[PDB]
Amino acid sequence: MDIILGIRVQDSVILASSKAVTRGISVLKDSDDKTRQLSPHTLMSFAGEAGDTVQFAEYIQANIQLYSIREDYELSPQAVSSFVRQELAKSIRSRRPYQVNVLIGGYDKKKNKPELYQIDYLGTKVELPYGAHGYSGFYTFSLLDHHYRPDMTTEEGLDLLKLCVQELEKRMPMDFKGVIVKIVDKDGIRQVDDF
Amino acid sequence: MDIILGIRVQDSVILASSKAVTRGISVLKDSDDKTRQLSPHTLMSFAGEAGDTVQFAEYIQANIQLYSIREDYELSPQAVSSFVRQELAKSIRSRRPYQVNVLIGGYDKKKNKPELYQIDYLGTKVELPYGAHGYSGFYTFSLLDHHYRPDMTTEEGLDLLKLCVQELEKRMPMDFKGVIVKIVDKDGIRQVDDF
Amino acid sequence: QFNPYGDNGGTILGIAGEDFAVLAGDTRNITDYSINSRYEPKVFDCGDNIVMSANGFAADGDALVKRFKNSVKWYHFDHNDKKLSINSAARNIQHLLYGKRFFPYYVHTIIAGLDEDGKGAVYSFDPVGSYEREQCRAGGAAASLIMPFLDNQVNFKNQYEPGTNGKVKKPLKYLSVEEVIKLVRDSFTSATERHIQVGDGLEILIVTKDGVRKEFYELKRD
Amino acid sequence: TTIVGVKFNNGVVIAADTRSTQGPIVADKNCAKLHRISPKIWCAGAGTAADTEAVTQLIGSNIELHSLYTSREPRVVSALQMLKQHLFKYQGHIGAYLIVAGVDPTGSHLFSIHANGSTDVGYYLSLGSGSLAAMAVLESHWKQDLTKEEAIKLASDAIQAGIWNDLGSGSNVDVCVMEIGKDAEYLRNYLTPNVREEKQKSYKFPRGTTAVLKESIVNICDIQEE
Amino acid sequence: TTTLAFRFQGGIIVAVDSRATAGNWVASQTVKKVIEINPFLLGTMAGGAADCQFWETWLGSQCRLHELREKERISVAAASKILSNLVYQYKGAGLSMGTMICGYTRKEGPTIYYVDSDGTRLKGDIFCVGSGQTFAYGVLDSNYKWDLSVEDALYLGKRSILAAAHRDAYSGGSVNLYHVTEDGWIYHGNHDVGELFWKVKEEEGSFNNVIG
Amino acid sequence: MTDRYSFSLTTFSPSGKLGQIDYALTAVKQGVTSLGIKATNGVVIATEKKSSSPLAMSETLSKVSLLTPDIGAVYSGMGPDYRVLVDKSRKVAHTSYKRIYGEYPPTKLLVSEVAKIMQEATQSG
Amino acid sequence: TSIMAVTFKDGVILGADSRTTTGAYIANRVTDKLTRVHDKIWCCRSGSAADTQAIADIVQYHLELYTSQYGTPSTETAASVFKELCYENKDNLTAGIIVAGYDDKNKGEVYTIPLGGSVHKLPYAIAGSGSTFIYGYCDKNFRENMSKEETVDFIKHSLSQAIKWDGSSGGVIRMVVLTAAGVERLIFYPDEYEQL
Amino acid sequence: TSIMAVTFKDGVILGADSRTTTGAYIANRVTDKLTRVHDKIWCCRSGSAADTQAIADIVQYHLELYTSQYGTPSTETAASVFKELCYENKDNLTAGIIVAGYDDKNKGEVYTIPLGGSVHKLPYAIAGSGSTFIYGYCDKNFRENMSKEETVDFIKHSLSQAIKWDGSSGGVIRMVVLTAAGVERLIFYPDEYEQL
Amino acid sequence: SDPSSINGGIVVAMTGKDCVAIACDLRLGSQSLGVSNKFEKIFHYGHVFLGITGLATDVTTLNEMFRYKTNLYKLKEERAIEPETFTQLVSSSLYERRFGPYFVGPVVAGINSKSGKPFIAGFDLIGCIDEAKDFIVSGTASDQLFGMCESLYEPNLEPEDLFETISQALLNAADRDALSGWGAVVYIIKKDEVVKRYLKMRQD
Amino acid sequence: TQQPIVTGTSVISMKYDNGVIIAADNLGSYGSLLRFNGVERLIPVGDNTVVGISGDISDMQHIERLLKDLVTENAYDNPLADAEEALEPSYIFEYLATVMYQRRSKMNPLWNAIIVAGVQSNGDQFLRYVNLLGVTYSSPTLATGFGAHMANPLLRKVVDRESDIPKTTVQVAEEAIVNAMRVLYYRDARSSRNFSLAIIDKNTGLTFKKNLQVENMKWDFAKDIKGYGTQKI
Ligand SMILES: [Cl-]
Ligand SMILES: [Cl-]
Ligand SMILES: [Mg+2]
Ligand SMILES: [Mg+2]
Ligand SMILES: [Mg+2]
Ligand SMILES: [Mg+2]
Ligand SMILES: [Mg+2]
Repeated sequence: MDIILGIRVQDSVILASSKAVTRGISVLKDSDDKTRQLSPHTLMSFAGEAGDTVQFAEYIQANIQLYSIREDYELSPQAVSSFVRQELAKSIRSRRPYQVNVLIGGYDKKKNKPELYQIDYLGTKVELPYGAHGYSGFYTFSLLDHHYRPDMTTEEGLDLLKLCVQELEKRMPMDFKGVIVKIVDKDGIRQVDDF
Repeated sequence: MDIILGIRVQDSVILASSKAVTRGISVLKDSDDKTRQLSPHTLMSFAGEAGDTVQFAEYIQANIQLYSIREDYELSPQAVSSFVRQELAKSIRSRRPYQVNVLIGGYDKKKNKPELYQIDYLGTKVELPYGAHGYSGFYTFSLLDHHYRPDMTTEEGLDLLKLCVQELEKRMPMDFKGVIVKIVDKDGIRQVDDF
Repeated sequence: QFNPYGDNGGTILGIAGEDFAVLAGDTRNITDYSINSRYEPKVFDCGDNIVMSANGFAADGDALVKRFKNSVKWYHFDHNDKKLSINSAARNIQHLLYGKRFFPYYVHTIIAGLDEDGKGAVYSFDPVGSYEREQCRAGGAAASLIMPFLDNQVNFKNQYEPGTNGKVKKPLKYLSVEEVIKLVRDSFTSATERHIQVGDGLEILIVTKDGVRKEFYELKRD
Repeated sequence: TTIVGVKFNNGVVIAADTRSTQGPIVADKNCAKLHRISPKIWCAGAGTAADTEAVTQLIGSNIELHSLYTSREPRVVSALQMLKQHLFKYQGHIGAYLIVAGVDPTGSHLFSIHANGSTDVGYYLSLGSGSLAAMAVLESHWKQDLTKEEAIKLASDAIQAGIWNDLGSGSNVDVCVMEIGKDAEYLRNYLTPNVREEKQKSYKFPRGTTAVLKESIVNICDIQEE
Repeated sequence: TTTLAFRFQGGIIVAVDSRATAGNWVASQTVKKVIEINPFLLGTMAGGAADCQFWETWLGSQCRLHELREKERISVAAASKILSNLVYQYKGAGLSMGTMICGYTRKEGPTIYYVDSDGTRLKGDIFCVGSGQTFAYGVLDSNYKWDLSVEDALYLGKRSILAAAHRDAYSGGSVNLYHVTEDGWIYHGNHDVGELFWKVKEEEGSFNNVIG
Repeated sequence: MTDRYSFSLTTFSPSGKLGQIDYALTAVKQGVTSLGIKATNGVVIATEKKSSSPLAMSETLSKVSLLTPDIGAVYSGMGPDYRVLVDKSRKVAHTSYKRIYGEYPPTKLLVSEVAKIMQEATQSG
Repeated sequence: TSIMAVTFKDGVILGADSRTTTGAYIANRVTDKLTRVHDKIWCCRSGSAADTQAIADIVQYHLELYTSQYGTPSTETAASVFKELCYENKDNLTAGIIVAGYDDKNKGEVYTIPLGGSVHKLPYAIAGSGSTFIYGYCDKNFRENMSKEETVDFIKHSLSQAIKWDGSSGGVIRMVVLTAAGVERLIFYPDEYEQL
Repeated sequence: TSIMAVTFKDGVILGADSRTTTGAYIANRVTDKLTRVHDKIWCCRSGSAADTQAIADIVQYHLELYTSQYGTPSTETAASVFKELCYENKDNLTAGIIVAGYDDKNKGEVYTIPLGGSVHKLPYAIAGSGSTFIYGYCDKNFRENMSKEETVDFIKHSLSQAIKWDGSSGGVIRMVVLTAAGVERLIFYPDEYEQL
Repeated sequence: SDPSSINGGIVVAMTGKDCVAIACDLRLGSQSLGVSNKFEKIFHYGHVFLGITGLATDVTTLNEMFRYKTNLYKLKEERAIEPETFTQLVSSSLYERRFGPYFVGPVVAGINSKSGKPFIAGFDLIGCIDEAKDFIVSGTASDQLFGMCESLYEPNLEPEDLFETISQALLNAADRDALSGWGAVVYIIKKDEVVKRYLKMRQD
Repeated sequence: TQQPIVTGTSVISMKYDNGVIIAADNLGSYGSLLRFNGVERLIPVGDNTVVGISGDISDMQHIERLLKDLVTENAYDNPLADAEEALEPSYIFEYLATVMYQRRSKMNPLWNAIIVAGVQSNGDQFLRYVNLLGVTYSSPTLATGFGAHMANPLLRKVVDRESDIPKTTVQVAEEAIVNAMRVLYYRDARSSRNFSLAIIDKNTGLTFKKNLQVENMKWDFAKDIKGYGTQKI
């Protein structure tokens, strides 16, 4: 799919993902949720080739849920992101690689810290204060570089995110039909239903 | 450029043309007027390859203005559309053809009739009650086929045009930044400044 | 580079009547501008009152017919000599064809017979196994010359009753086996005139409750 | 297409089938492939049909003017030289493959010419998709000192071999006989071995079968007086 | 090719055209583009005819095995996912499929899944697939409401295919209508486009551009 | 070299006469008599073969010439001028007509083409 | 094609097969590949038939106009005219020509003009697809100042072998003898040369 | 490469040049192309050096194991083993091999295995790029039941001409004589064969 | 991509007893998209009728070109051009663009005003004349038309019988072609009256 | 997938009243080089069948070994190997046709065109064709390669349809075959003068003729042919 953004603030991680699904000529859907909850305090958004995105995401979700049941324990965001990176790094030298880029937003309950990981389809992982995939970073990073502070509140993060989406809506040629925004913090994952 | 629409109603011709100019990655402008007045009662909208569109349109405008001065007389919409078709039919077998598609909306003062001509870059001319170029017709023609009447008022034509633009904004992947709408009737050419 | 496919020309035609069915095909086999044979049978009795033709690349055509005939034999072995119904044969042929979905039988298949109510039946297949029961179907080289004529003369398309001027359609009255054979012969005579790959001979297999009968007619040899 | 040329005692004969095709479809069933360059110089064409016609008519036109200029009856070698130099200049893009035959004050002649502009002399020649079928017959039955009747028979048999065996050829045999000291005799549809049999059914419709929306008279006359 | 399916108060309307073409040649005007997976589930044909026929019949067999094993009707979610997981295994091999898996169960209500040969599986309210999809969307989008009656919804599906059949060169022949209820689908007949067009033109006043 | 006579050699005199045309007509007047008569079912054209010498073979000098199979021409005046006009007339019957319409020109139109050639020698440089 | 020209005591002899192929089809089995450009200047043609005919016709025209102005041209002059056409139009021609002629001052001379348009004066020359198979034989068997009968045998035997191995060569062996006595044409049929 | 094998009265002789090229560079000017697969069964190798060495090594292994079990193999058997490798692996091999051997029952025998992997038993065989130039010469000069000295001269003269015209051939002419008397190696240097 | 099947359309001509008929569909398209249902492909210059299938810009250009040429013809000849003469003019005009041709399939129909003889002719895009006695076909459904005409046609049909034959030939051919249809016109031509009839047909 | 290297040209054949005739020349070409001059391309199987093969010679030699093995195998535990359970032409063909189609289906064809000619147990004539694609067909006359274009037209003038077969004697049939071989020698650049011919008759059995030559050739007319147009000398 198209635009996926992430921003790690003081106490939470915020993931914004576009709602459009376009199959060539027509926009088939304008309410698509490009995300999966891997564990109560870990969320993964995704974009890439059709079919492979959801297939990969649900495969990861199934594996993390299996780990959670076996050990009666939630893996740290770092551990989950390492597992995901290895799957993609394995995939890139497969017969047919997963063409999927992901952002992993998690709240580490042990360290009491939000964490944002950016991983592309090659298995390139980086921990960032804010990230994106595709062309999304080209339009938004100059705004994030200017305004971002590590001590921002969740509300300030959402306001900076709105400015980023506004710049995307102005200068991007494609109509991505707005974004679904989700917040990951100590209490878990919730969706901002008005954005 | 992208979307250009035309509809001939009872007493006028209405041309709607998108405002976006996109150079690959960025939308450079969102207020572009893709039209030229050829004579007081004849308007031409255009879309196609960058540079060639405006170059062709202004070349036609210069020629029709020259004819008007020489003869102290305004050519009929039919005569203008025939002149334009020949230029494009000549162009298609040139070293480097004009990649330009046009709609010609005119009010014939002799016959007291509005007239809409659709001409593509090959020099394919057709007179129509309503027309389009590119993918615009794929989204809008089913609506026009249903609602169009030859005795429609200008206001009803604008309302049917709004429904067409709404369907384009819903199902088209590209953000064309709305349309500029112009009306051609017995009193000449005017722009609808709120659409 | 080795091309595993070829084109042996040929044209086939299946028409379903009220209590009969015909499957016809020309007997000419060709490559490029040469004639391989003026009489190479293309429509086959496969047992159980089913007739079959796989037109196009003759090697794939022969292979498919052979494998279907074999499927009929084993259907009898495995299911207490039960008669293979035309609908069951059609579904079976889909699986034979789709089994080579990624290296297809380069043929257009038509089978004909009677359904379980005794009514005439024709089934038509594409190279990879999509199929449908049809009333009328031409296949192969001159299919585009024959089908419009059949639309007009079998289904009475674009024909209206005189005096009504387009208000009342010509009623779709049932055709006899003699009437169908006339239209088949005229279809192939016309196709022979305008298509270079059609000619030499016409062999028609007629299926009724009494069994399978054959009829042969000469076509122009130029 | 099958075209042949055969030399005989006192002249030359050319022949051709009458089928023209686009791809596998027969466009015309009674095509005329024997073209007149001048009264006693005729040729048959294979390849691109417009090119064989156009190149014939151009050289035929220039041959006529040359004949008037020189006060002499045209020669086959002149037609040959003008044809080949024209075709060579266009490097095979004019797809005309011709068998050129005729009689003139010098005698009787038979040449073939290919689209690139290469020429051939011979007593018997064949061109087109059915040329191998025709040449098989010619190589089996040709001999020196053929009579007029024998040459016509051989030529038409060679065309028949093409008609029956080559899918690119069919319908009828056209013949043109050019004898020294005589008018060239063009025998259109010399053989007709492919008449269609009577159809099983008449397809004449009842009047009023077709649905009509509008009727009107078309004015084909000029603007009228009064 | 034009196929559509939309959810509404009374269930699901499925409407398709009947034309199959090979290049400019019209191979058939009588193609069955709705595939009766079982008495409760429908699938639409677009892309590859064989791929859709074969794998959606196969789907019917899997659905039958599921309900024999689990003693319960398969969900539309589960049924659509069996098909999407299957075609995803073949991804890259060249399958061509664009289908709507339509059903109406107790736990889900009326449900439509767009399933596609590159592995896409989308739940939605309105889907339209084929060469004439854009024309049908126009009529659908401007007239669709959740509170349509079964009668009006059936007509809307019919009228949307007609719009596509008229403008799209590769759509036409006849219109097939289905209405999917919780107790199963109900067939609502074959409608020749030639006769339908004139009938709709006169009764509706539409298509004034066309002389009749 | 180059033809540097790009100006008209025939011009209007004060009295409105085109001298060179008048003088050309004087040359025609000196020429041997030729005539034409039209009948209901044919036309005849005739002239005298004024042989310049008895040693000359006057059958090799054609004063009456075929232009097309259905059109013939005869002249009075300068023989060499006639001969080149016949060559041009025969060619123009093909280039400007037969190669376009696949048939020979009607008499009046071939006459028109010949007339045009003669008009141009009256105005060209 | 198998062609060759051989100088000998009394002048020069040109030799050639008669097979012209379009792929594996023999379009003409009785071709005359020995071409007259002047009374006692001939050539053997190989490569594109259209090209070599076009070239030869132009050369014949040039030497005819030369003769009207300056009298009989030398064989060297004829070779030079061939070379000029082949070299200047090398991009658009596929022609391999052997030029052979008889002067009274120079006697028998042979020039070969291969694909590039270079000129090479030689005692004898071989060319065409069939020539590859007789390089060994011709080198071993050629002598200078042979008699007419010896040279006819040398060419007959050489082209016999070229025809035997090369599918593109065959038919009759044609020869043209150029001496002070005049121009003589010879022909040898398969039943003669196949038993050699 | 220029290679040949010729049967004669007392057995068979194999002949070869010694030039191995990489493009226009002579990578080895003293190559030994006559290879022993059994005591009195040898072969001449042409094509890919890697391929023909690999094949010959496998054949030598096969005939060694054959000999341990069944005694001395025939020349036909050796040719069959060569053919089996060349035919079954035709897609991945570029090899043209001439097999020559001496039995006491069969005497001298020559088999040629061209690119496709077909087998042809012949009185004599020629192969390699240089062979094209001596088809005419060899056909004219070969006789059956020649003496040892005549066969050495025939091969020496033949390969001399092949070397003269083929740039890919050159160096020394190597020969191996196979008779009842045993195995004899011969070598002939440029100063000897160039003056022939 | 193929210029002769971008816009679509068909023309068919037939001879009858002392009459000729020429007919065409009305569709103009941009591949799959139907653009116009009023694009007539038959024109006339005096009493000579010309149908043109193929690339629509060339159809229009050639009509204008032949109007141009027949108008000058008439001024100079002082008479209307005949079908036989016009056929040669079409051939000449097409072949002059031998290596940059108009992508069209023209069809001539008419009656010679002096002899009264019915005449029809067809051309390929490069000027080759097909002068059939029976019928001429052209367009994206030419195969279908060949099939219809070959079975439906019989010689010496009366004007009102010929109308039914040519109409049914066109209609059923067009219904088996995606790029043809959207209406149809039939001209029935006699020595001094011509009748034009628009046919009712399916609009998909 | 490969390319043919050493190749054989046309195989021609026809039916006559009491049996079949088949013929093929003795050349093994190497492109345009006429490399091998003693190649037998007609291979008899028993006394009732002759298999004629064109195309790749290495594949021909492989097929020859398959047929040799087929005879050996048929004789195993078969007391009637020389009587009722001998190999029929139809058994031999069907086996080859199976192999050919299987090989093309693995994208590794035997690069050949094959004609199986023979006489069945009941005296019926057998003549059928199979090639590298596995395509099969039967006709009163059959020919491969150039023979298909030049021999068939001539042979079809003798037997044009099924009803002409009983009217055609072995003398007329052989004459037609021999003439066709001459025509092919005139016109096929990959043909040779030397050929083999086999007759399988229901009365006189298998007659295999080796070392035949094309004779009665017309070449004399070549002496009068000069230049390519205008040349007189
Ligand atoms: Cl050289
Ligand atoms: Cl070899
Ligand atoms: Mg035919
Ligand atoms: Mg060239
Ligand atoms: Mg449509
Ligand atoms: Mg040879
Ligand atoms: Mg249609």
